[PDB]
Amino acid sequence: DMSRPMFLELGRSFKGADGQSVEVGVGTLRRQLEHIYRIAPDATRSEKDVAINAIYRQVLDVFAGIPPSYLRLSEAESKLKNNEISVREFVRRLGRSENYRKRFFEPYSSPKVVELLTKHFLGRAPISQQEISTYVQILGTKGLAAAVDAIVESPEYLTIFNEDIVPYRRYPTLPAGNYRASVRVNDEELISQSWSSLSPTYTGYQYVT
Amino acid sequence: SLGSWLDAARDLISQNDYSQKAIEVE
Amino acid sequence: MQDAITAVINNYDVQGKYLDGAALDKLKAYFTTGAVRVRAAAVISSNATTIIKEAAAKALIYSDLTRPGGNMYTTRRYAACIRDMDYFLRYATYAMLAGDPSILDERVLNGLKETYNSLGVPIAATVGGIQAMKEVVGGLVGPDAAKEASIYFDYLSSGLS
Amino acid sequence: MQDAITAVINNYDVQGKYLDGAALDKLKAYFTTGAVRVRAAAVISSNATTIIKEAAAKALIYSDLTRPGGNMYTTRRYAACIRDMDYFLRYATYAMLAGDPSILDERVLNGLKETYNSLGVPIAATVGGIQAMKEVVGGLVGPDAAKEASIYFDYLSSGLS
Amino acid sequence: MQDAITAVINNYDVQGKYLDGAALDKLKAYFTTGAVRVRAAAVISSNATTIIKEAAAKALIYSDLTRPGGNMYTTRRYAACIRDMDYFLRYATYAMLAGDPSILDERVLNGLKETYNSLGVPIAATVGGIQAMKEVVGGLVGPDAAKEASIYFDYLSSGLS
Amino acid sequence: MQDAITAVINNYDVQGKYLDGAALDKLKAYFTTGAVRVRAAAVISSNATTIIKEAAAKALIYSDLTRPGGNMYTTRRYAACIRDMDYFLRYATYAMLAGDPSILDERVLNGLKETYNSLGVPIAATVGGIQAMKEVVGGLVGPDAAKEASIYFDYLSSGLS
Amino acid sequence: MQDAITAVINNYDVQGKYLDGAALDKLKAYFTTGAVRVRAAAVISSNATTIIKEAAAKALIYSDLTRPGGNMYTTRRYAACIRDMDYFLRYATYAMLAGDPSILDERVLNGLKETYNSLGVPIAATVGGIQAMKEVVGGLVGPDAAKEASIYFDYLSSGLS
Amino acid sequence: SRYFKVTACIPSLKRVRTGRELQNTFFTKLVPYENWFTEQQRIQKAGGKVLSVKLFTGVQGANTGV
Amino acid sequence: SVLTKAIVNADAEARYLSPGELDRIKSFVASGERRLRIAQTLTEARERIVKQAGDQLFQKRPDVVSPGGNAYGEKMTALCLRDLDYYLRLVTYGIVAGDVTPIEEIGIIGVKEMYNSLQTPIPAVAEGVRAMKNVATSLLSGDDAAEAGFYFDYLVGAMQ
Amino acid sequence: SVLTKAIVNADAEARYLSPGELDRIKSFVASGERRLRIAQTLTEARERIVKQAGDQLFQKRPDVVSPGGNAYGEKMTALCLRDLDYYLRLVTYGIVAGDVTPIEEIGIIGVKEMYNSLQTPIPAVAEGVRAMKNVATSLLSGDDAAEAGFYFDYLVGAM
Amino acid sequence: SVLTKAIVNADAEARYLSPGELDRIKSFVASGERRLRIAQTLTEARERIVKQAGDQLFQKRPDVVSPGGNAYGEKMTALCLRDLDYYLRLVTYGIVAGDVTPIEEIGIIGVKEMYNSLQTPIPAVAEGVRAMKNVATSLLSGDDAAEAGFYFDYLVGAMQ
Ligand SMILES: *[C@H](C)[C@H]1/C(=C/c2[nH]c(/C=C3N=C(/C=C4\NC(=O)C(CC)=C4C)C(C)=C\3CCC(=O)O)c(CCC(=O)O)c2C)NC(=O)[C@@H]1C
Ligand SMILES: *[C@H](C)[C@H]1/C(=C/c2[nH]c(/C=C3N=C(/C=C4\NC(=O)C(CC)=C4C)C(C)=C\3CCC(=O)O)c(CCC(=O)O)c2C)NC(=O)[C@@H]1C
Ligand SMILES: *[C@H](C)[C@H]1/C(=C/c2[nH]c(/C=C3N=C(/C=C4\NC(=O)C(CC)=C4C)C(C)=C\3CCC(=O)O)c(CCC(=O)O)c2C)NC(=O)[C@@H]1C
Ligand SMILES: *[C@H](C)[C@H]1/C(=C/c2[nH]c(/C=C3N=C(/C=C4\NC(=O)C(CC)=C4C)C(C)=C\3CCC(=O)O)c(CCC(=O)O)c2C)NC(=O)[C@@H]1C
Ligand SMILES: *[C@H](C)[C@H]1/C(=C/c2[nH]c(/C=C3N=C(/C=C4\NC(=O)C(CC)=C4C)C(C)=C\3CCC(=O)O)c(CCC(=O)O)c2C)NC(=O)[C@@H]1C
Ligand SMILES: *[C@H](C)[C@H]1/C(=C/c2[nH]c(/C=C3N=C(/C=C4\NC(=O)C(CC)=C4C)C(C)=C\3CCC(=O)O)c(CCC(=O)O)c2C)NC(=O)[C@@H]1C
Ligand SMILES: *[C@H](C)[C@H]1/C(=C/c2[nH]c(/C=C3N=C(/C=C4\NC(=O)C(CC)=C4C)C(C)=C\3CCC(=O)O)c(CCC(=O)O)c2C)NC(=O)[C@@H]1C
Ligand SMILES: *[C@H](C)[C@H]1/C(=C/c2[nH]c(/C=C3N=C(/C=C4\NC(=O)C(CC)=C4C)C(C)=C\3CCC(=O)O)c(CCC(=O)O)c2C)NC(=O)[C@@H]1C
Ligand SMILES: *[C@H](C)[C@H]1/C(=C/c2[nH]c(/C=C3N=C(/C=C4\NC(=O)C(CC)=C4C)C(C)=C\3CCC(=O)O)c(CCC(=O)O)c2C)NC(=O)[C@@H]1C
Ligand SMILES: *[C@H](C)[C@H]1/C(=C/c2[nH]c(/C=C3N=C(/C=C4\NC(=O)C(CC)=C4C)C(C)=C\3CCC(=O)O)c(CCC(=O)O)c2C)NC(=O)[C@@H]1C
Repeated sequence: DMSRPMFLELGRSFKGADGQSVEVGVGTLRRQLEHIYRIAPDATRSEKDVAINAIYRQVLDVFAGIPPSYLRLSEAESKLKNNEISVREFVRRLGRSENYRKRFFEPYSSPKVVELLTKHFLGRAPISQQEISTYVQILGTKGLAAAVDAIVESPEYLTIFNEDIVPYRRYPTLPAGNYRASVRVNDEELISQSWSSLSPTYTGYQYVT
Repeated sequence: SLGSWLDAARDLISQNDYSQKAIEVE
Repeated sequence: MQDAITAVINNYDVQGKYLDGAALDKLKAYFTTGAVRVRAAAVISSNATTIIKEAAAKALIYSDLTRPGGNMYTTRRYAACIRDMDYFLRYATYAMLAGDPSILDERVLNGLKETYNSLGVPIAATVGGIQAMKEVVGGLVGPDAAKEASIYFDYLSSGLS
Repeated sequence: MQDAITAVINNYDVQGKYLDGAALDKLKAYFTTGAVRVRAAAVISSNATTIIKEAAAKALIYSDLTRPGGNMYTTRRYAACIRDMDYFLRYATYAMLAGDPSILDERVLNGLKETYNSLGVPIAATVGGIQAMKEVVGGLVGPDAAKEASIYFDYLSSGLS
Repeated sequence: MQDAITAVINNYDVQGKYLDGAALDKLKAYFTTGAVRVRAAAVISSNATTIIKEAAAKALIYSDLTRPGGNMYTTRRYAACIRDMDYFLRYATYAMLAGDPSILDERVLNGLKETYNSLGVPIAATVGGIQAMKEVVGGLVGPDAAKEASIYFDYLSSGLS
Repeated sequence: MQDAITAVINNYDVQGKYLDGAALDKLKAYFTTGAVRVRAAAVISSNATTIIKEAAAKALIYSDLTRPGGNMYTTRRYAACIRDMDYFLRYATYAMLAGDPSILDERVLNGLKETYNSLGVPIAATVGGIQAMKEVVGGLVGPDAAKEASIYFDYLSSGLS
Repeated sequence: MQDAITAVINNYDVQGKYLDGAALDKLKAYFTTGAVRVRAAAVISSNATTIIKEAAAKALIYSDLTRPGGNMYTTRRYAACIRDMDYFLRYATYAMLAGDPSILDERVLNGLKETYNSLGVPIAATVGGIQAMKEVVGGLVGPDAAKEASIYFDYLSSGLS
Repeated sequence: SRYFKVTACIPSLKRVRTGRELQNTFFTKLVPYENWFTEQQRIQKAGGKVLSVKLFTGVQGANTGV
Repeated sequence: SVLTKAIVNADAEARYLSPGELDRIKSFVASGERRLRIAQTLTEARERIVKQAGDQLFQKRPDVVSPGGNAYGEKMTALCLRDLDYYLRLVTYGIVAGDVTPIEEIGIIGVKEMYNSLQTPIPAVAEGVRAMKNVATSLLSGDDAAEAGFYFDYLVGAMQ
Repeated sequence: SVLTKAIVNADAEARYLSPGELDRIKSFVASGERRLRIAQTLTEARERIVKQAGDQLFQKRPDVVSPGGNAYGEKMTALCLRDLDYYLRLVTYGIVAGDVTPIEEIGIIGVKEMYNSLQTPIPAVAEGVRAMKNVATSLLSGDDAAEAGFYFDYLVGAM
Repeated sequence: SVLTKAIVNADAEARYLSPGELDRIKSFVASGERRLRIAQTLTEARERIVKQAGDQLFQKRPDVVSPGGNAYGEKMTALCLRDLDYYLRLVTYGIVAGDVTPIEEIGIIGVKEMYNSLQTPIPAVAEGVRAMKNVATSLLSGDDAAEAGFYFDYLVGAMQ
């Protein structure tokens, strides 16, 4: 538009409404919902306990974000608060724990077990069928614990989190298909099975009368 | 020692007896 | 997520428009409501445990659900249910402060229905429990606050159903 | 998983019924079978490698599958197939001790057909391999044990097909 | 991924055939082309940043996309677009060396359409940007190289559309 | 860790000796004691919370430690102290079943003094608390059991000091 | 970490004392300083890159360190050194707001000497760089602010040496 | 099970990181025995130096209970 | 169950069942007949056990059955008895299983959280279970009672 | 404090303080003198707050101070009052800090464990804090009272 | 906004909003009316601010408006001014929000990468923003100017 200073005219938007917003593609939320936590020895107990709670909530999928006491592991927590072990070594202990095995290994099938491993430690969906096959062969030939040890030992693990950072949800995008997959595993695949076998719920009795 | 509490607590017990009130749902 | 202030800003940014008086009026509206919301949020946080207990008594417990075979039967499932109730209450409080329901759509409502269906959690009863919480909350917060509080509870219920 | 004992318990717990004589009779039945099962399990574990070898000889090897263009052609694929065979054997043994097919459903059977279809693994041949293992196992375990062992192998085969 | 040499080998391995003269001729064909491809790849790598800049100037920038409301509006989105451009360029270079389009399908093309649709990225504009890069690349590499380079760029564009 | 049975085997394996009558006598000794130990362990587990309460009442509480400026002042520190008490009790019970003190050294005792010194936890008071628990335990378990129980408690106390 | 306000509180909590007028006076002293500190912090953040450049020019660059065989030689080492400088500046700013040196001990100072010794980073030069930053900062912040700013820089330098 | 106490110093020679990496750089830690061989290798490939190793828990040359 | 637990540990280790694990299964199947008898005894005497236990509990703690208390009122008192009956049923299931796994999933996980919402005092509940044990022990033979005691003790421990 | 919280978030994100974070510090330091006044009032009236709240508590829960009850006996009664005094001191610390960090570390984390061992009933400690709020609030101006109220409510929530 | 930031911190802690966090929200809502006025002033004077700031920037750096420089030519000079206008708009949004979150998502993330492709020098851009601050400060009241300054400073800090 003539009579209008050119710098104003170049900024104008012809589309107006019906145009994309800041929360359109990746969006603002998933960033800034990600906190790097590092435990410091000096840190106050209230600071330390927020990070410990974050470990529990990533690795055991504690949506509520505050572990129920039976889920906690206390000796490991004391060694972590003493700075005798690293956050990485605490995460390794959690996976070798029995609560891990009952909630995540025993109900699932091995290919789903692997998906849950990468999600729980690593923050992402499995990258490839070749990645799935290696971990499945570990589970079948050696423990659940040996598979837990492999991911934490993995180079990916060591680049993104090293020893100090608590794992976080990261939606990569570097490999192909991983951004979609990691959205589906972190945002839609809420856990949908019961860990316990006993006292199955009857379908009826939906309404409360 | 909680001395101030010790004298105030007995003062409170002497002034009023709790052993009859009974809980009130309110 | 988005809040009321950011929602105005975002609408103007897609237009590329600087903020104008009409936009400013919407922002002004939020700022008057704000003080009330803060007070309401503190009330809810302090009485959160009570709110859940009352709501469960009103809808969930003394029912077939608690009796054997019911989803809320077994201590593990009872505890899970009150855990979920607490989540919903906390997020509703966040939404009320924000003045926008977006947060509910993002974290609370995502995949919830499908998960519930696979679990066998009964949606209707859950909705009933949310509505029960709303009534209890309404009393605590007081009438002016209650209207604002109600919309977020209603938003959750509609999403779940 | 759920074992035979827990399966009975579960049925009564959803009813809310205390355990009754009829229930007790089912439990009693399992307890007599139990000793046989333990003996069978030890036999299978000691002869596991042999069982797989014999079953492969009967069905998988000396075949088109092993020859070029077949799904068990290449060392990598051959090794994967014998790994699967070992898993089936191990889980069947677990099921036989448990007296329940549940473990098979929960870990082995769930999503297997779909995985196989994407991989291009031939289900029919796999089933054949399971049936071959059963026959070999039957011999080793002895007749009383064999009947119990057979049902779990059959359960796997039916699931896969 | 798979390259021209490996593609021949794989085709003979499924047949189980030893390598024959006809196969050798295909391999020989790649080996003559190879030297040219290496030179082209080095050119692209050195001028990569410039190639992207020129292509953006030709198609993406000074447009409605950059103007407010457009998907390339905001620094975050602008940066993401030029990041994707860089990926396409890098992978096309890899494909040209390899002499095979397979790597593009495995690493770039798989899931791209669906991802873009969820994001709201406009495919047509992206394709336009790829075509722009091809033209710029064609100039830098020189004519002999350009023909080889073009096919991989075209393969990407067709996949996206 | 190591138990009584394994400790004997441990010693014979370094010698390379097959199990001998003298070795068998040590094993025999353990097997007679075993029944008593199992009974004692069940008693301790059932009364564990009470044992800790009584021991704290005897030594820790109503003291300068609990008063401000003391290591058991603040809820956080009080809770940590009773958690440590529970650990000592649980490990002593494990040792008593095992019939070996090794487990105490491996899990509780190693590094404890140094940790306590850096924290400023008073060792003498801790020892006092362990001794108090022993006395309480002695009563519950009964005399025969008490002798066995006492040595493990004494082992902890000596380690700390 | 600890701030001035919390430091007073902590000292009274170990005594068990309720807050008294003398304590209140120390708290009041911080509150008057606070406004000035906030202004200083904003100045530093805006001019941070400049501060580091000036300080490096004064001490680190045009020296033997930058010349081959020096610790700051190679781009990787140069970049690491200016990264460390930025850390020191950022933490000093945090300490100045807090009014307490504790955060410096907890995060910056702890383990730094040992790490530096293994790396081969020269402490004296680092200290020199910190002192240079202080002078530059002093100018920007203005005199009243500078006194407060100086103590935290000095605290870092003493810790490192 | 046996456990090692290990001190190491690790440099970042491939990249320069803005976030505070001091905890990663100098890390005394307790390592299960079965993990140590992998963890030693990892430190060596990074071009870290292993300052100290001590066996915290477990007995040297024990045939059982290991 | 004993069986379930053994299998589950083996699966995680990806191993066939150990000789020791097999032996423990053998022992359990031998003990099974005895276990079934113990369970049957308690089932028959259930109404009596609950009633006697209830009385002891109310005597020990007046408060629960008082206006302030949770148990106050007929409906509430019935519910408190219903709870005791539930815990007894769990214990019987435990005895036949040979493990607390059945008990634990149905009754001990989340128990604190459930009772805290209800505002029922957990220590009182524990007392009721202790009471039930005393009654149950009297009905059982001495050897049987010891076996039964362990399962009762576990409950009491968990509800604390 | 407010300061600590702001700095900690910044350090984690490895950044200088945001304009928002700076603004919150400015607001807080302006409020400082008022906060100190609120704390001083409560400190002065400490003995009264504890005692009057104590009396209300014993009326509300006669049982605790009854031969059956846990709190029964003068020594026990003193301890219950001592506890109330401790909690009141904590509240004042919170007010001056402008956040709960001090309160939380000293009095709420691990609190569930400690009282449960003692067998003191927590579903009643909260009531004692509520009681204390009512008394304390009556000695404060309306604006001051509201500020003080938040901290009291937090305690009740945390238990 | 202030609100968004507070909620996000609470979510991470998995807690209801703290008394201190609630107080921060209260302060923001009180300040809001003043903030709106400050933003309106800048909006009205926008055309002048951009123009004056441009001139100062070009005086500070002749090079950008020179044949070598990126800004050289009419179209390019307009674009450089357009960018300054964009940043001013963002600052106004920031002032009303009470936080830089709006500013940061639209303008500071990926800014380095965008400018590097364009080949525009980042330090010059920062100078232009500094220039804009000086013009804006003169129009604003001293108290208002300080508030506005912080947001301007953040931009300068983010891209330098
Ligand atoms: C540029 C020519 C066009 C454009 C691009 C654009 N892309 C995104 C976001 C994403 N881009 C990808 C794509 C890929 N990831 C891969 O692995 C591959 C194959 C190697 C590609 C090509 C992904 C996954 C994302 C999302 C995650 C991320 O940001 O990393 C955006 C931004 C969306 C956002 O909200 O940030 C844009 C703008 N869009 C245009 O306008 C151009 C036409
Ligand atoms: C209680 C009798 C005395 C007491 C105890 C006390 N301990 C700590 C802190 C720690 N306690 C330990 C000890 C252990 N952790 C373990 O895993 C084991 C072996 C199984 C033990 C015995 C540890 C490691 C810590 C430090 C870190 C942590 O909290 O886990 C404290 C708390 C000190 C603090 O402020 O953190 C206390 C109070 N102190 C007394 O007053 C009693 C005499
Ligand atoms: C209570 C009113 C009703 C009820 C709840 C209930 N939920 C579960 C199990 C789950 N609850 C969830 C829900 C969420 N997970 C999330 O990530 C989110 C959103 C972010 C929510 C709200 C999930 C995923 C589970 C599964 C695993 C888990 O417990 O973490 C149960 C238990 C189901 C089971 O069989 O274990 C119950 C009982 N059910 C009712 O009957 C009430 C009407
Ligand atoms: C000769 C050096 C040794 C030897 C050979 C031997 N092999 C078999 C059986 C098989 N060999 C293979 C191997 C391959 N399949 C592949 O895909 C590849 C890579 C391209 C190889 C090398 C297979 C699949 C079989 C199984 C049978 C089949 O062909 O279908 C046998 C018979 C095994 C038996 O015990 O019956 C033998 C004897 N054995 C020796 O003693 C030599 C040292
Ligand atoms: C052998 C009789 C037949 C055969 C097998 C075969 N399987 C795969 C690949 C997979 N097999 C499975 C199955 C399981 N994994 C488990 O953990 C379990 C439960 C314990 C089972 C039963 C899975 C999941 C895979 C995929 C990943 C993996 O390899 O672990 C292959 C490989 C095919 C490929 O190209 O990848 C083969 C060959 N196929 C035959 O030819 C036989 C008839
Ligand atoms: C010339 C092509 C361009 C140019 C160069 C320039 N450099 C400096 C100052 C320094 N340059 C270096 C660089 C290096 N140190 C190393 O370790 C390596 C890798 C082996 C390099 C490349 C260093 C360290 C300095 C700082 C001074 C010093 O060396 O002690 C300047 C001086 C400007 C200043 O000091 O501000 C200049 C001019 N400048 C241009 O514009 C040309 C395009
Ligand atoms: C600059 C004034 C001097 C200089 C610095 C220098 N430092 C390193 C390497 C590291 N620096 C640190 C220091 C810190 N990391 C932290 O987390 C903190 C506290 C917040 C500090 C202060 C660390 C840990 C490293 C190692 C890994 C890393 O990059 O962070 C180097 C590089 C040495 C090497 O070879 O790796 C240098 C050059 N050296 C000088 O000569 C200047 C005087
Ligand atoms: C009796 C020893 C104590 C007591 C009990 C009591 N319970 C309730 C209410 C409920 N109790 C349960 C408990 C369970 N549900 C389960 O699935 C299990 C495990 C199998 C248990 C034990 C439930 C679900 C309820 C809620 C009501 C319902 O059944 O739907 C009350 C009533 C409290 C109320 O207000 O409803 C009481 C009194 N209370 C005591 O004080 C005794 C010490
Ligand atoms: C009053 C609300 C209830 C009550 C009181 C009561 N308290 C105790 C004993 C203790 N109180 C504490 C608690 C604290 N110590 C701390 O460091 C803090 C945080 C600052 C607190 C809150 C301590 C350590 C004790 C234990 C003994 C001691 O003080 O040394 C008792 C005695 C416990 C007993 O069982 O004898 C009592 C009775 N009782 C009630 O019923 C009221 C609800
Ligand atoms: C002026 C201070 C400096 C300058 C600017 C300059 N910019 C361009 C081109 C573009 N600038 C942008 C910037 C933005 N897009 C956004 O989303 C935001 C945040 C809201 C900004 C600030 C964009 C997208 C472009 C690309 C062209 C387009 O808008 O479509 C140019 C011209 C391009 C060129 O390189 O020739 C210039 C000159 N240049 C300077 O050196 C000044 C210091």
